[PDB]
Amino acid sequence: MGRPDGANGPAFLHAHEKEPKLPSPGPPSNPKQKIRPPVPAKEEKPTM
Amino acid sequence: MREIVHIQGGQCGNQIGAKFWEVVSDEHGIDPTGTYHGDSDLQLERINVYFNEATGGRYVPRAILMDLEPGTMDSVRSGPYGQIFRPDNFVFGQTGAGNNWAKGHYTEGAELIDSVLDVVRKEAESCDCLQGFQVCHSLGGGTGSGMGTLLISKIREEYPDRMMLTFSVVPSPKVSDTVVEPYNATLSVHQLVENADECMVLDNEALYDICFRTLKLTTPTFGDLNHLISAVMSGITCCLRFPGQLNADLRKLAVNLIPFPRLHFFMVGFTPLTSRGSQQYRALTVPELTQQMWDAKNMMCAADPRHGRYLTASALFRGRMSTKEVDEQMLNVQNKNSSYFVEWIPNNVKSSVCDIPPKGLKMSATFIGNSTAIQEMFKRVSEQFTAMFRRKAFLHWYTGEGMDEMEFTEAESNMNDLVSEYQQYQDA
Ligand SMILES: Nc1nc2c(ncn2[C@@H]2O[C@H](COP(=O)(O)OP(=O)(O)O)[C@@H](O)[C@H]2O)c(=O)[nH]1
Repeated sequence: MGRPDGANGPAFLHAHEKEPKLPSPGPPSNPKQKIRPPVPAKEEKPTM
Repeated sequence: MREIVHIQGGQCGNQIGAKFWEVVSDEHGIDPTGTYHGDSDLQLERINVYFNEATGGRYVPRAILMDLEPGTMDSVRSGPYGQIFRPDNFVFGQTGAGNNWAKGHYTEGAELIDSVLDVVRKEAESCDCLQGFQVCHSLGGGTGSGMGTLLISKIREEYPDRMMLTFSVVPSPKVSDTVVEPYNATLSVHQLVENADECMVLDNEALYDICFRTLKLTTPTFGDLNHLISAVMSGITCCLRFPGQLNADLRKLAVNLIPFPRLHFFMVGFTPLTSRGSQQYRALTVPELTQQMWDAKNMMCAADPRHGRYLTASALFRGRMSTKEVDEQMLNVQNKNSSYFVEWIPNNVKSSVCDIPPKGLKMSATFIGNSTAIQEMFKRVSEQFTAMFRRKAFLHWYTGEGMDEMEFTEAESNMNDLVSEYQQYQDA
């Protein structure tokens, strides 16, 4: 259902009424928790 | 009497076990139907070393086929001599082994073991006087190396008196079927040292040369190499199955061979081997055999005995022949080439003979020799292991199965003390 009559009247349009705003560069909520372990550091030398 | 029981662990073990039973079944003249259709009474005399009577005079093998990936146990069931096995003696697993020694020895092994030991005892009691077990491994994969040695480390505590062989196929230095191959080797060697009385080492490389140089074969298929392995496995028990003017049971062949309980890595060679061209130029005499077997080419393992020093040796001849000629020949070898033999062993050969040759021949022979050049093998695998193990390459696969890192060092050092026993005993 529409709007009642006489209420679709034109309104004033300011400058930059519809302009997106970058929130900020910020650390996200969840890093998603990598499951795979890192590569060893090429100096473990377990062999004896 | 002197009953054996035969294991076949892994794809290789289940593929060369096909050929082994296609050789014996022909030797005792039993059709693929199983029924016996031979000629003499010499077949039925000592058939009970390998078979069991069944109704209507049919003999089934006392073999045990264990392998993951049932995709092989349809092949043996469809091969020509496949309808002879018992359907019970087929222990498979719908899961694969992944060429991983861990899961073959830790997870997927551990549930199949008892399901195999339930089988082995069902035919460890069928024997009158059990002689001992024998296995056909392949030290590359996971079924033959994981479930293989794990089965051994169980057989050893329930039958320590008896005698178990090992026809282990080892990895190759130049040919590399897989990448992880060094790991599956060392961790398996560390099992053979303590739970194996004898262990012949075979490599596909010497199997490829003998197939190209002597046999001059154009296309060596895998079904052709196993005609060599199955030729020597049948060549051991000729004394068990047939009369002979100097018979030698399997036990007396081990004591005369391994001086100390660890140096049980042998080296084999079959004779005679000849193309279909040189069957025109060759003479069937004993000096032909003993010349070809002592050669450094019949050594089915790719180690050169001219780098080491024979501790002991052997020879199992077949065919009505002179028992002096076979003694003076082996006597000459130790005297001419007297450097490749140790000093603290005065007479380091043993010589047997059987009156019954193979089915299609008239004279044959077979060689076993416990050299010290065998340490060249264990050096090669111990360079590639310590190469990629140093950086933990491909290690997360092994440790995911509950394994740890000490399980590697132990298995590595246990190869180092072993590679020096063969060295200190080799005083040039
Ligand atoms: N003489 C011979 N060697 C084989 C044969 N098939 C595989 N091998 C070797 O077996 C090695 C791997 O072991 P395999 O039995 O194939 O897999 P597994 O069941 O996990 O042990 C490879 O190096 C193959 O070359 C065969 O039919 N005859």
